[PDB]
Amino acid sequence: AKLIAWGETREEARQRLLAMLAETSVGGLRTNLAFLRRILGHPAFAAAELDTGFIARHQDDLLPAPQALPEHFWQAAAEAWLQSEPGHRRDDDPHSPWSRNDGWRSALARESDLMLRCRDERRCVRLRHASPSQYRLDGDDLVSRVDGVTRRSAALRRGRQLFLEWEGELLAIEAVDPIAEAE
Amino acid sequence: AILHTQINPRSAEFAANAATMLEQVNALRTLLGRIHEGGGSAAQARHSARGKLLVRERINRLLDPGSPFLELSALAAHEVYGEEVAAAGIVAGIGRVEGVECMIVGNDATVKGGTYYPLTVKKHLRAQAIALENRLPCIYLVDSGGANLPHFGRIFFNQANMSARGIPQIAVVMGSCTAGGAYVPAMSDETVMVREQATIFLCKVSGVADHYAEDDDHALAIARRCVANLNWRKQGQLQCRAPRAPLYPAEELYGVIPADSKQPYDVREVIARLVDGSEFDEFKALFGTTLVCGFAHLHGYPIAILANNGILFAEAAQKGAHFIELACQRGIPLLFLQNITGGIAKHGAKLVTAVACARVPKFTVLIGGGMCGRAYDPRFLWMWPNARHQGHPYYSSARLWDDGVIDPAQTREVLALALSAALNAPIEPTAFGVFRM
Amino acid sequence: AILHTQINPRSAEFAANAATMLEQVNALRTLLGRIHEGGGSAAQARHSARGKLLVRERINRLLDPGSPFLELSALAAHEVYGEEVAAAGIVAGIGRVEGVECMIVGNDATVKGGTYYPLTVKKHLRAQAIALENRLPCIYLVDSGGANLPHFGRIFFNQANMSARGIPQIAVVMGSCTAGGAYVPAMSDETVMVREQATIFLCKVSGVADHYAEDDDHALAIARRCVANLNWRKQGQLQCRAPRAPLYPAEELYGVIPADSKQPYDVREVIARLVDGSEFDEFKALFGTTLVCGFAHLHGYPIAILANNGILFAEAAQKGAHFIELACQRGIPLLFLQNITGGIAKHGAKLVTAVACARVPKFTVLIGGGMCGRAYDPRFLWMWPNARHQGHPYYSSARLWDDGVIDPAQTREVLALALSAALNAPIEPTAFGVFRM
Amino acid sequence: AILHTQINPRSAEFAANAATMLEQVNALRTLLGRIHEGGGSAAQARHSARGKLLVRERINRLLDPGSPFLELSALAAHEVYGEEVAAAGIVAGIGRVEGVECMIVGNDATVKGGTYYPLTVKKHLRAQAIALENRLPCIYLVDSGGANLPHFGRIFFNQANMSARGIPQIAVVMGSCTAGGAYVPAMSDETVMVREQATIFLCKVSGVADHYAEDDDHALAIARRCVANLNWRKQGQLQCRAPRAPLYPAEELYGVIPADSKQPYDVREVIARLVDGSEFDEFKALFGTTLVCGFAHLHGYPIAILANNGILFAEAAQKGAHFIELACQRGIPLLFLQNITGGIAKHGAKLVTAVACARVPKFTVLIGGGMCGRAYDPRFLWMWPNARHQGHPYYSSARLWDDGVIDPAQTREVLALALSAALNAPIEPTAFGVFRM
Amino acid sequence: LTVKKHLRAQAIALENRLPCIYLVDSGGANLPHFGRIFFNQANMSARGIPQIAVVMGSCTAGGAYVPAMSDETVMVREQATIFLCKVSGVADHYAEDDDHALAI
Amino acid sequence: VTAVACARVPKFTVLIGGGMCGRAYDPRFLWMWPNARHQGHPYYSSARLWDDGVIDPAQTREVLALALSAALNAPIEPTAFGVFRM
Repeated sequence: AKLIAWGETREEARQRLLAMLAETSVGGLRTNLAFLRRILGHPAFAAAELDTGFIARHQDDLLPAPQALPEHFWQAAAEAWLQSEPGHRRDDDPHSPWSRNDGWRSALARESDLMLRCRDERRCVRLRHASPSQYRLDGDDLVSRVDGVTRRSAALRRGRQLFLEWEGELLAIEAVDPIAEAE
Repeated sequence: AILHTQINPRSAEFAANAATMLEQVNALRTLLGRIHEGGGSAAQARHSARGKLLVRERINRLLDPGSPFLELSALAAHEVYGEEVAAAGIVAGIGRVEGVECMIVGNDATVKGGTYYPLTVKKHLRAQAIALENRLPCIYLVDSGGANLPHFGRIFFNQANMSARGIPQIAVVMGSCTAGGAYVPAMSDETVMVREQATIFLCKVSGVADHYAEDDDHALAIARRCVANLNWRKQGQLQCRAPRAPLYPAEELYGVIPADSKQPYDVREVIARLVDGSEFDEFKALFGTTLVCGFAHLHGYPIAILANNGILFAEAAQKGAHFIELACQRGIPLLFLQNITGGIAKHGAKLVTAVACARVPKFTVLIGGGMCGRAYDPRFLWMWPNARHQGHPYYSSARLWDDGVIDPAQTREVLALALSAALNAPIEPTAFGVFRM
Repeated sequence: AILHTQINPRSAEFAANAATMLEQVNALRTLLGRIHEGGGSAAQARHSARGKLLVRERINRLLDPGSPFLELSALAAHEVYGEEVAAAGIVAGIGRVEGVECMIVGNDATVKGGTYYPLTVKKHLRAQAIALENRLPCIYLVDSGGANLPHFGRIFFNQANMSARGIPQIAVVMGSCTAGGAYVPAMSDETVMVREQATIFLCKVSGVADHYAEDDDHALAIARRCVANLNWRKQGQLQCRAPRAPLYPAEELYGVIPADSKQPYDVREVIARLVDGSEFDEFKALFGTTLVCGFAHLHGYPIAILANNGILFAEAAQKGAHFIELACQRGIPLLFLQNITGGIAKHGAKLVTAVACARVPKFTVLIGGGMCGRAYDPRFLWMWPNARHQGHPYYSSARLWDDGVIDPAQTREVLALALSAALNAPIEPTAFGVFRM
Repeated sequence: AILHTQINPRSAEFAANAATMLEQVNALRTLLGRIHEGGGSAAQARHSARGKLLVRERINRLLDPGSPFLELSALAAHEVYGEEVAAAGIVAGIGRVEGVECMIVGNDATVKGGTYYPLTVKKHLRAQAIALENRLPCIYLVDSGGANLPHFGRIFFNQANMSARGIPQIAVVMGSCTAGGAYVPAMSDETVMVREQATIFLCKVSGVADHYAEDDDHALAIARRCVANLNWRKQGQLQCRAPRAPLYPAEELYGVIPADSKQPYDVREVIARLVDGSEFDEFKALFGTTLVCGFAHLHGYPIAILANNGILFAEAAQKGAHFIELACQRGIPLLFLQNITGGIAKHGAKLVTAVACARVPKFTVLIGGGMCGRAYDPRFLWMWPNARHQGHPYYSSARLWDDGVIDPAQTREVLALALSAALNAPIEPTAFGVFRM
Repeated sequence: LTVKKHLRAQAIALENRLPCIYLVDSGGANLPHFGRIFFNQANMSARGIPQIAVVMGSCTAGGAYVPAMSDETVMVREQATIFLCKVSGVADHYAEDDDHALAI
Repeated sequence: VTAVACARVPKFTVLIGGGMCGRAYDPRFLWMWPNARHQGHPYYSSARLWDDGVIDPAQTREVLALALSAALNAPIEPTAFGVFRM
């Protein structure tokens, strides 16, 4: 697609267009979207320092290189996945408290363990919280509360895949399948 | 219908009550916390070292993502033997596995090498007792170092009869099957075996394995595919309503219970914080006021409650027998909120008979200090910490006289999970003995 | 399938028919209107004066908001005794209470102080007969001044057996329990008692009350909480479809019935205005044309109809027996539209046996003038006003030979409520006697 | 779970396999195409000439708009007699009629005037055998010129017993009821007769008709109203899931089957293209590798498969018996994928007993060349064309040794329709004989 | 017709609940329909109609299953060629001769 | 095990010497001969109800007889076995 933003000034068009790139997600392919986000958000581009060599010049800032993702991330991804996976309500007994993706434990704190795999990396996120808070999820928005700061990002589930917005780059997350791979 | 609370949360007599209670709930959370380590970070590291998941790591991986888990008797063996035998070296509990509520029983290899102490056996059996009565498929995570190197077998008998009754038995061997143990998987409809790791000492050579796995993770993954093909349908029939929360907060229960045993209180304040919408329809409120009786719903499940509110007298016994007669007629589960403070027997008989013969699922929670616990075979029996050295909840709980000490603020949740587990099985019609009129 | 009407609504022969009919429906609406006053505005004022709700005010408060109410036998006792005994002093009928269809039976204290005349007993029983056969929980609003100061007990017998069969019995005493009456609440699973108002003369002193109420309104509110905890599930199984209205208006039924008894008409025009979508699939249309037989649906409920269209002859008897054989095979309710105008018995036998043994629910409506009414024990039996001094619908209806005279334009609604009430109970499979081939 | 295919669709060894297979599927499509003409365009024109619908035109009009139709044994009689007797002159198959799956059986009047050859009888019966075992209502489109002018009756016996078991029998006479035939409608709960066209020679004169029709179209319309009032409910209980397609295309099955009988292949590649999501949970994969066994779902229906992958040896027999023991415990249908290539009997016994006694519905498809077909009475038995002059699928299929030769690329669809037809009937619990341990 | 008759006998044995005793001695299922037979043995056994085999000869081809499929098998030793006690694993009683066998 | 565990006819057990095992399979009764096996003495178990008593070998037939007959007051249930591990 072609994304076009109009503004009264050029900063407006730029800032708007940038917002349209933030609100756009695309998964299942590699996309020049992360690239474009950076261009509009580049000091060089705001300053209109344009010439036909702009691309090959600032390439270092436009085409960075990945950073493994922090434990800051896996906790977020887990919460997200876990919450995109309800629990199976059986026609047998529809309101069964056993359908909670809660992690409820008797006297101790909520325990949930997930074997997630993003890109070509895999972690065993263990979610613990004697504090029900932290994350929630509505529609395609993961609402997180890193003690004090309530932030919200994209988290979209399509099939057996969870596409999470992280640092202006869509990351595909899925559950590890012990059987599939052992094979 | 709806109950009005006479309890002042922001009072001082209250905070006093919540004081000792929270105090105890915390003693519990700590002990359990300890008990959670099995044989200390020592053995646990050694175990993880051999590349194996810990019993509780297995249990959490086996379960459905986020699933609740109702651990049974964690205080098992506590201060009963010489040294420690955390949870008797076996972790039991009900949890969802491929949409099915299953009885999970695993050996904590890190507790005397997962060797059955008398209470270990008693607990393993107790789990099956529950699995049978509630028709809960079984999943045994085998990993043991003996039946005591320096009562059992009954165990296999159970596997056979449940299998015969259509309650699927599944074994997952991720360790040693020393002594008896070797039969546990032998006696299961389906066994998942870990290869070149799980020492099978007394797949196609033991002839006791139907699925082979590289590691503990693969194994549990397979165990899940097993439950995935049980073609399971629950048999309990009930007029379930959509769940509705109680009008007052769970925690307020801590303040309700007088800090002093003597100091009388209205148990109705306990009911009000457990049942749906706090609606309790009391039966014969002015007769046998020592025994509160009424109908209600909990997580949409209709229940008939009977809570002790003093000493059981004649009129109470009658009141109670009549009420249980009603519940059985209608096929409604029974909730016993027991706190036993303290010619006569002529009527107590009626209650006994009603309670003994009633065939709907029964649940009991001791919230205080005839009738009595394990005597009437309720599906489950839980104790609040405030309940009563040789009378400490830990005493009994540690010897399987009950299924565990639970957090008062969670009773509604526990009773809910339980009621639902129970519903896997049908609800038999009742036949009473000859009531001594 | 779909029936084409040969009836001209804007005709003159029509208006003539609608003439006498509407005429009669109005005679009825008036009498009932009268009957609605029990013992005149006299006694009624006296009653309201004592601060009590009237029997029908109670019935309307007990019911679910807006609920239909199917009153049974209102013409009871009419012109049978010396003076009046409106509806025999007892108001019976089926209505929703907490989502459950219940048999309600109340004493009209304002009719000889609610004293049982023979027909009062006959009617009270008749209600239970219905409550048993259709598995309808019972709610007795007790308020009586005797069993005749200047047959019964059978009543209590019924309470016991229904209770035994799991059909919950509830008593609400809002008045006097004189003579027998005292047992009515004694014999109920749950009794709601009005305190310091409802003279209990032959809670914890009568020992026959399980709930105490300040006034009639409180009482009925409690009675509702009672039904609220019946954990009730209906047992009738059927392939119900979503309801579809008949192609022609209800009222047109008034014009269909010839004003003259003799003047033959096609009963199919009556069916067409009762069944869903007016689709009637006739069976053996050219054989035994005196007996119309076919399948259809009414409020989504599948029914097998048999309506008289002349004199019953051999071929008809056969046709009919075969048809009922079909219905029973399939577990479809039977609808008898009876209008009996007037070697042979060899075949009539077959019909008798089919009709006698058929175990699906049966409903009968007399719309005209072997077989016959209460002889085959249909769940209910209603009469249209046009049906036949000692042969007047009022005659029989007043002596409980049927469950009431109904408005032809409402037959579809009545049959619908009935069919559904019936469905609280299962639908037994059928076993026929030896058919005389 | 999920299977990985080792089959290369764009390979050459593949195209070779798909070569001979497609070749055969096409031989079949042609023969059937021929068989579709009954007695040639000759007789067919003559028939349409008399204003009558052809047997297959009737079948398509009777069915619900767009309904699938599972024709049974079309190759019946093929090259068995002197001349041709297309499909033995009777077209059988399961199809929807007013939302109900029915067994339809029609005489092709254009094949020797619809005269029963021995195999015609065998097939008519075979259809009923299926209708009984799967509780499928029957609809006979009668049109016959004899029971052979130049074994039967058993037929009527069947009509009576199914009628007795509540499996509705319907007759639609649109032609001649010569000889026996006359009883077919006589023996049906409901008969639809065509008037002044359908020669009734050995409504109210034959006394064997309950509905009269102007023409074949009217008749079939009525036959539909008949099924419309069966008040039918299926009795098979199962944990059905929503359907999920197989990972690989249907047609790829043509390439999978080696073109050479000898050349061994993995049957798992056949399963992978039939089951939902291609997920197959194999049981004892490393034991008795000659018999592949596992669970899966097909159109949401859970099934337990057993496919031949070589010669049946001891370990295999055991593996198999254990697996069927599991399936029966859980009430899961059995799928037999048979391709029989080729001390011992001690264990083969166990398999026999398991297979013989297993009471869940069983389905069998021959996809190759003890155990064996019609020996264990599976609900249905189909053959792939590649399967094995006196050993040709046509040979057997033509003599009713199976229910037809089917397109490999449709096996999943056929098994699906079948499984569902089967579900009209309950799923009995199993009792096994004495297993020779 | 041998098969048809063997089956016919079982049909009768099932319908009338008559225990079965098969005196096995066969030279084939035709060297130059069956199996249904074993199916019957299994179902009658399941219905509690006891199946007994007495092998006093050859159990050629199918035959070998007849005793395999019986609750109890009596085998004649060193006389009754068992070709397709504890080696066939299909015998629960061993007999010297036909008379001993039938006695068992 | 499965056969012994599931078998529903009345079962009787007598220890006459020294898997399977006693009270594990719930036989109607369980008796021990004196010759059977300090902490292994028939008296040990018999004294703790691990069995229903030590009996005279010369009376076993009589005891089993009385027992079998007592048992017959109750019906004899049909049996359902678990999944036999073939």
